[PDB]
Amino acid sequence: SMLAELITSYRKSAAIYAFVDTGLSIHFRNGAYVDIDELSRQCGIDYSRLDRLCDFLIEIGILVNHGHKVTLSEECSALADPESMESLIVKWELSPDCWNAWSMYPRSLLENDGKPAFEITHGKSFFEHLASNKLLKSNFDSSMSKGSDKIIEKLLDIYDFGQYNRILDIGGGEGSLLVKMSEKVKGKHYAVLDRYDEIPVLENIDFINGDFLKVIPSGYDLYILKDVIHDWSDNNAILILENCRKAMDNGSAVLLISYMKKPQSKMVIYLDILMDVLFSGKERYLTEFERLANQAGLVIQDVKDIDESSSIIQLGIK
Amino acid sequence: SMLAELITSYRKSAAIYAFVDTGLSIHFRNGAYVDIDELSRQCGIDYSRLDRLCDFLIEIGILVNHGHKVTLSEECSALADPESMESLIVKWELSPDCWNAWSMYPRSLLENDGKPAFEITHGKSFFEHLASNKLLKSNFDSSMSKGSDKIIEKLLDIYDFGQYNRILDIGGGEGSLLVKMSEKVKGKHYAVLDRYDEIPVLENIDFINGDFLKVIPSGYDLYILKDVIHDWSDNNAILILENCRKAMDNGSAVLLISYMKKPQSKMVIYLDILMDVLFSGKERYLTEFERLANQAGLVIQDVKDIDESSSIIQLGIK
Ligand SMILES: Nc1ncnc2c1ncn2[C@@H]1O[C@H](CSCC[C@H](N)C(=O)O)[C@@H](O)[C@H]1O
Ligand SMILES: Nc1ncnc2c1ncn2[C@@H]1O[C@H](CSCC[C@H](N)C(=O)O)[C@@H](O)[C@H]1O
Repeated sequence: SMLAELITSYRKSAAIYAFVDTGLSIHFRNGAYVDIDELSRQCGIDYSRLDRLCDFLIEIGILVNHGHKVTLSEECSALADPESMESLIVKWELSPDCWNAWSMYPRSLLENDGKPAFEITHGKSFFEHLASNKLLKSNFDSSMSKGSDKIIEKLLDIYDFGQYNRILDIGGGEGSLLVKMSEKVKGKHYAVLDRYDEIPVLENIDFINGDFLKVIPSGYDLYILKDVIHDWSDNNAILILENCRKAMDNGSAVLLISYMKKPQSKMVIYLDILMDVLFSGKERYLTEFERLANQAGLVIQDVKDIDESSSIIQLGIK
Repeated sequence: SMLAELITSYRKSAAIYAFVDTGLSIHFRNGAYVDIDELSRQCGIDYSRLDRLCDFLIEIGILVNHGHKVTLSEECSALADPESMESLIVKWELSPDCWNAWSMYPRSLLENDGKPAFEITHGKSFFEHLASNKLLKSNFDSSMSKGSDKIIEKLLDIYDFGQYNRILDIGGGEGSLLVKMSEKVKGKHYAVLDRYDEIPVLENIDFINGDFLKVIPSGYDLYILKDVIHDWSDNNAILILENCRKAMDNGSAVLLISYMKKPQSKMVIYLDILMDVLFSGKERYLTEFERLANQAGLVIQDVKDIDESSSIIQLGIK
């Protein structure tokens, strides 16, 4: 039934985490025809239990049965590459720390405090937890960097970044967006603000150990907030945009690169539940973004659609 | 994309648990048209966060939006009844204790020590854990009874239970199967063997405290194993069927009431992975059941299909 399939949906995700995390997936790269007996003795997993996992992976369409050989479906080929966005997302999103948080989602809905499901579980915010668990932070940061690679060409096609001399990436993490921006747009001062215990060093990009909740550094032509605002409540979102305005001089711009809530925007609705559970954030309509900006003393000057589910918002003062 | 949907599948399951566990589902009984603002007050969830959950429930097809009100779709109507098999399954299967176990599935595959992911999580077996958790046990036990209620009719149609004077249900739990069998088949000596802290009393039904891994009581015409064998390794299953043989005298029979593995059989493949994670069990082919029977000193006398994924298997000593 439809109800039975929705109830058991989680098993498909759990099996994919197993397929990637155990190291099974890497044996399926380049559409290789894999023998499960060889796979069992290579990866050191009991043949019977691996053969049973493979039957489930075949059933849900991850693997394809060729008779006496199994292959990774072309649609799911990214799982074979451990550095792929999808593989890295699987390794942090479906890891115990994030997976187990969903257990406390019902409690978080009833508590009527400020604490998300992830905070109830770990007694820490998501980013506070990442500071104490390097491997989880590495997989998160890397997946985000891989995410930036997918949209950078479109961004550079739809928006003129070359008109700005000094560009700061607020919560830019590894600084992947600006590293890739540098390859086309040359001769600019590029900085990235984020919470670093060890400050990363690249030459062509500067890095600042900062806190955008308290203060944002002044003297930049462009301030970028990519997938930052959706991590935060309305008051903290205003606090970041406020701190942006306080550091701004007229002629300077803020660019928001964000997922956009629309009526029946499937991918964004799916994402919105994760943002509640993991970050206590939310996906927002353009109308909501405008009010957050207006409250912070900023005005929307232009909106351009990257995707059917994401946009860039240019902000100024007045 | 197909890969992205498979990765995020778990969120659909988590949202359904939230819908039932928080008590929201009870407001949608009898195709009731629910105001989300009214629902948010009555259940004590923040309106904004409940509205976001309902948007996700609409997307995945659980809820149906009519103008300003929502109803539970006729396909997912079982969620509104807290004693529906689907509601009871949701309340044990997607509960923290079972949900969190799936995190340790990759570790359980690599360790190769015979420990299921559930045992690595809680430090004891599912059934050992049930004896220590009354709410999880109550929901599990009730869901098992609803399982017996749904198929008892088909059981009595395809099998002559009337021919047997003394009937024992090995691992019969609540005794729901024999209680329903009593209503149609009367004047028989009905007994149930399981692990009881306190022995259930229906006076007419005999409830025995025992261990089917140690010994099974003799002097019964029928020994029933319903959803027991699939909980166990091949060796523990042989031990159970050995203890049956040793208790039996010629003319007595063992009836296995069990899910059956067939090539491409979707539902059983799904269940097979849960049996690994929670019980360190498995779903088996008829040929696998025959080897276990042969190893135990027993023979298959008859096989009768309940439905597509379920069968009853008569065993005899030979
Ligand atoms: N108070 C704070 N000050 C600075 N950076 C912060 C912060 N809280 C969170 N961050 C950083 O904000 C980022 C949010 S994730 C998004 C990163 C990047 N814009 C991208 O497109 O992937 C993370 O790097 C996180 O560590
Ligand atoms: N060692 C053991 N000795 C006796 N009963 C056991 C056991 N290990 C597990 N069981 C019981 O085996 C049952 C398996 S679940 C199936 C319950 C019932 N036959 C039904 O289908 O509705 C549980 O009730 C559990 O308590």
